[PDB]
Amino acid sequence: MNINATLIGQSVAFFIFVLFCMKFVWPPVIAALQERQKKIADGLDAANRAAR
Amino acid sequence: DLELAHEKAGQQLREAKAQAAEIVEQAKKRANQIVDEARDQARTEGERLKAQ
Repeated sequence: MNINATLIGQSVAFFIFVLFCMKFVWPPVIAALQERQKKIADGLDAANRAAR
Repeated sequence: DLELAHEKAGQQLREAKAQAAEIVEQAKKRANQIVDEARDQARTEGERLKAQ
């Protein structure tokens, strides 16, 4: 079955969830992800400085 | 590990600077002995030339 209805409704609803994720969800998770990498990088570098 | 490395590094450098000063003091004892022996030798040599 195919009847054209609710096309504009779903189109607008998608942008709302995309911009919400972009502002609220995405930045804090990447910051927390980078901190572990930075802490481990500092730890491995500090171990090399100790030998040096 | 970094703190332990700095403690061991600093402690052994104390030993090296203490040992370096001790080496130089023994050289000063030797230096004083060789000029003392020369000053007494010169005293006996001048006595020999005057008797001659």
